[PDB]
Amino acid sequence: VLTYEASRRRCWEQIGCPPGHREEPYLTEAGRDAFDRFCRLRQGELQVLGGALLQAPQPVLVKESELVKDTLNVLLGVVSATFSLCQPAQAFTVKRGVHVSGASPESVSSLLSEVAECGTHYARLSDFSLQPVLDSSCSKGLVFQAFTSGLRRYLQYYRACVLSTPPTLSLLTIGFLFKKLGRQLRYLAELCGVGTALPGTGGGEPRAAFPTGVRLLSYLYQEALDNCSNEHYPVLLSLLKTSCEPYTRFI
Amino acid sequence: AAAANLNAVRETMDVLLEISRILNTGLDMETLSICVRLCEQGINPEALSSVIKELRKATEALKAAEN
Amino acid sequence: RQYWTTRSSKFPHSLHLHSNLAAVWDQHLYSSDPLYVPDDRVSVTETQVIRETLWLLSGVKKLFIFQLIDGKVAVRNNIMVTHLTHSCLRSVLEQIAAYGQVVFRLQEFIDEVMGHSSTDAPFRTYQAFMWALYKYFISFKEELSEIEKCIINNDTTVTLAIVVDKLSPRLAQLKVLHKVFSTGVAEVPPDTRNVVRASHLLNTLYKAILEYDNVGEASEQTVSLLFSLWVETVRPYLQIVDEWIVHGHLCDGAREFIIQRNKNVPVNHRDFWYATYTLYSVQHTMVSFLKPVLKQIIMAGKSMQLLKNLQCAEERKSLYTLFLESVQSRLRHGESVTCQTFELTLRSCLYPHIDKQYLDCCGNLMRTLKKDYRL
Amino acid sequence: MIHELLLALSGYPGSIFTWNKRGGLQVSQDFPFLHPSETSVLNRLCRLGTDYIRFTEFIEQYTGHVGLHGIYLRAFCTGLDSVLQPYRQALLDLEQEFLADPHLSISHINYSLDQFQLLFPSVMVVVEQIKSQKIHGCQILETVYKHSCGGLPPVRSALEKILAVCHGVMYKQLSAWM
Amino acid sequence: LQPYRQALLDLEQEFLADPHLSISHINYSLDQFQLLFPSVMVVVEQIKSQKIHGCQILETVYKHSCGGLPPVRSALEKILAVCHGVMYKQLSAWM
Amino acid sequence: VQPDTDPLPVLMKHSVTAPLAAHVSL
Repeated sequence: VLTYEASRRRCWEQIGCPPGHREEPYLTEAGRDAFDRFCRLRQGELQVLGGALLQAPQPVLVKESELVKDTLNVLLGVVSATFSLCQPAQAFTVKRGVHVSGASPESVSSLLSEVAECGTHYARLSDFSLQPVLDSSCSKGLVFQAFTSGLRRYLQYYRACVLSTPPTLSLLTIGFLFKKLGRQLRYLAELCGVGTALPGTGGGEPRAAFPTGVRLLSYLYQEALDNCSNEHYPVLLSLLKTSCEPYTRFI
Repeated sequence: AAAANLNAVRETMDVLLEISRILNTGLDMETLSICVRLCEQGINPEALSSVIKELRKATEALKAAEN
Repeated sequence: RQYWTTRSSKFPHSLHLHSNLAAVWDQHLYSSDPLYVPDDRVSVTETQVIRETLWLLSGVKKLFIFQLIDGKVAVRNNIMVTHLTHSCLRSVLEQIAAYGQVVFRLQEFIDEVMGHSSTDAPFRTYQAFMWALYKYFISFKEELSEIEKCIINNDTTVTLAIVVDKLSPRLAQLKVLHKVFSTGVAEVPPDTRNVVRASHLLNTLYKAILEYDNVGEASEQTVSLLFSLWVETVRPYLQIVDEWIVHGHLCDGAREFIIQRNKNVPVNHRDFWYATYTLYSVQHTMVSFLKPVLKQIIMAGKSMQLLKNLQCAEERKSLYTLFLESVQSRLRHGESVTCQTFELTLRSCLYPHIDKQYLDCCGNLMRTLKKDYRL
Repeated sequence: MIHELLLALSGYPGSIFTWNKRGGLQVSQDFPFLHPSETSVLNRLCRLGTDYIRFTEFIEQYTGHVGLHGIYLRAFCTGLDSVLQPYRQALLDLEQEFLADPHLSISHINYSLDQFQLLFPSVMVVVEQIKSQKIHGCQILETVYKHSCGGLPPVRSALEKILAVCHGVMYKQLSAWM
Repeated sequence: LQPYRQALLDLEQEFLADPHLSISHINYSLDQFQLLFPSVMVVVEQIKSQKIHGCQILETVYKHSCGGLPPVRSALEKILAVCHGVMYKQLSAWM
Repeated sequence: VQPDTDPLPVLMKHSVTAPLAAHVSL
C-alpha cells in the first residue's frame, strides 16, 4: 500500500504540508470547459438585462468532427443538420450563434454559421450551374450547356475537396482552408445564378440579365473583360473556350 | 485525510529506504513495507531477525547450489 | 479569484508560524501598540505575485500590485502576502519594479518609433534600433513565457527567489541595455536634426561597445547583445553609404548621413567637385565608426556619382549584409564575440572591403577620365 | 478563451471582443473576472484583430466586385490577402497548439503573434496612404516602390511580394503594348 | 558570491521541505560562508582604500591571495585568474 | 480582360478567330 504518489509542488503559503490546489486559474490560461462557462455566463448576464433574448439556438453542438461533417455536407450542397442552404442555420441572431467563436451559447454553431452562409450560397449556386439546361432564360444553347457543365464540374470538385480534405478538422481550419475557394465561388455566384445575394449576374432576383445560348456567348465576353479580378483568369479562359465551342462549331 | 496518510507513508518509506542504505543492511525493495508492516504488528523482532537471517542463509545456499 | 477584484478574501494558508510571519508581524505591531490598527492590505498569493511580476516583465501595463505612476512602476502600498514581510516584500517588489520601469519606458519608446500610437521617410537608423530592441524584448518575453508555462503547470514548486535567480542574467542584460538606451537616445535632444541624433546614438553605441569588449568572457552575453545591436543599427546607414557609393544616387529622405549634398550645385556646375557633398558641421559631424574610412568613403561616393554622370555622356553584399556575413565569418574563424574587441573585429573585417571598393571605384573613374577626356 | 481569440482572428467579434464600426474588433471593457493585465494583453491583441477586420473589409471591397479602379488596385487587394495568409497560417498553428493543450496561456499566443503586431501596422500604413492619396494605376506601383525603401525586413519581404505581383501586371501590360 | 546565492536557494528549498527544521540548520548550512566573506571583504576594502589601479590590482590580489585560508585561497585564485586573463589579453594585443 | 493574376494572361479570341477566318476566306 506504500505505492501512492504525492505532489511535487510545495508552496510558500502553508508551512505544514500544503494540499496543492492553486487559485482557480485565470480565465484566459485555460478553457474548453471554463471558456464555454464564462461565455455562457456573460451571455446570461446580457440575457438577464435583455429579458432572455438569446434562447441559445444550438447552445452546444454537435462536436468537432460531427459539426465538421454537417458543415462539409452543407458545402457539398446537402444542408447540414443545423444549416439550410440559403436559409438561416440557427434561430439565434446574436453574434454568439452567428459568431466566428465566443464559446457562447450558440457560438459553437456560430463559428460554422459565419462561414456557412457562404457555403449555403455556394450550394445554391452549384444547383444553379449543376444542370447544363434550364427553363426560360437558360434553355437551348450549346455554349450554355458547356458553361453550366463545366461549372458543375468545378462545384463537384469543390464539394469533393470538402469533406475529403478536412475530415475531423476544427471549424477554424475548415473555414481557413475553404476561404480561398469560397471567395472565388461567391464571385462566380455573383457572376452566375441563385446561390448568392445577387441572383445571376445582374440584379438580385430571378430576372437577372445573365444571358444564355448565343445571348450568353455575347454576355460572357463583356463579363470576362469587365471582371476577372479574383481568381477567374484560367477559369474564365476555359469558360470562354467552352462557351465558344458551340459558337465555334456553328461558325 | 487519505492524502495526508499517503504523504506520510511515502515520506516514512523514503526515510526507511535512506536508513537502510546508510546502514548498508543489504535488503532489497520488496522489504519496502510488508516486512516492516509485519513487525508493526508487535511481532518479536528478535525472532523476526532470526527467521530473516535463516531465510537469507537458505537463499544464498540455493543460489550457490544453482550457480 | 481575480486579485484585481476589490473583494479582499483573507484565506489563511496555514497555522504555521513560519507560514504566517506577516500575520505574526501584524500581531507584533498590535501587541506593541494597543492602538495599532492593521492597515487595510489586500491579501495576495505568492504565486499570484510571481505571475503579476512575470506579466510586468512581459509588458502588461495594468497590474494590480504594481501601479504605474508618472511613468514609474510603483507597488501599491496596500498589498500583503502571508509569508513575506511588508518591508521585505516591498523591497523585493521595488527591486524588480526598477527594471520593470526601465523595460516599460523602453517598450513605450519602441511603440513610439513603431508608430503604433509625418510625410517624412523613416529615420532608418532609429527604425533599425527599434527593431533590434523589439527582437531582444522578444527573446526575453519568450524566456518569460517558458517560465510562466512552468508556473502554470504547477508541477514543481517555483518560488520567487528561484524566479529572480533564473532571470538574473536577463535582468543584468536589461540593466546594461537601459543604461545604453538612456545614453544613446534620452541624452539626444529631440530638436536635433535626424543626422545629429543618429550620429550621437551611433557614437554612444561605438564607445559602449569598445568599453565592454575589454571586460572579457564574464560579460559575453552583454558583448554579444551590444554587438548585434550595433550591427543592426549600422546596417541601414552603411547600406545608404554603400548605395550612394555604388549607384551614385543618395536616397536619404531623413537627412541622416553625416555628408549633406548641397542641392544648389548642379553636376554641371564648376563647384560640383567642391560643393556637391559637404560634411555637416555643428565641428564636422563625423560618424566615429566611419572616421578612419570616412574621408575615403565620402570621396569615393562623390567620385562614383561623378563617374556615373560622366559615363551617362557615353551578387554584391549590401554594407549591412556584408557586415553581418563578416561577423558570422569571424565568429566561425574564432561567449565567442566578447574575446575580440569589437573595434578590432571591425578594423579587420569591414575596412578592408570598403578600401578595396574605394580603390576599384577611383581606378575606374581615373581610367574613364584618361581614355575619354584625354586629360 | 482560445477559441474566441481564434474567432477574433477570423474576423467575428464576440462578447469579450466586440466589433465597433469605427474601431474594429476591441476588447470589451465590461468583461469581468479578468485580471487587468490580462485585459491589457487581450486589448493589445484586439488591436491586431481590429486591423485585420478592417483589412479584410478593404480587400473584399476592392476585389469583390466582379471610384478607384485598375488591375493595380486588384493586385493591391490580392497582395493584402496574400500578406494576411501568413497570419492565417500562424493562427492555424495557434489553434493546433490550443487543441493540444487547453491549459495553454494567452502569454504564449502573445509571444507567438508579436511579430504580426509589427508586420501588419506598416503595411496597413502603406495601404492607407495609397487609399488616402487615391493612388491609381501605375501610381500605386510608384507608391509601393517609395515604400519599399523602408527599413523593416519583414515589411520589405511582404512589399517585395506585392511588388512582384504588380510587376507581373506591369510586365503583362508592357508585353501587350510592345 | 554566486555559490553563496545558490546555497541560499538550496537552504530555502530545504526549509520549505521540512517545517520542523530550525534556524540552527540554516546557520550550519551557511557557516562555511562566515569564513570566506570576511577575507574577501578585507581585500575589497584594501583595494578601495589604496585606490589600486591597473596592474596594481593584480599585485594587490596576489598579495592577499597568499593568505592561509583554503576557501580564501580558492576564491582569490579564481579572481586572480580572471584578472590575469584580462592582463594577458592586453598583453596579447600589444605583442 | 483577365484581371485574375495567373497568351496566358490577356483574354482574347484571336487565337481562335484566325483558324476560322482562314477557312471563311478560303
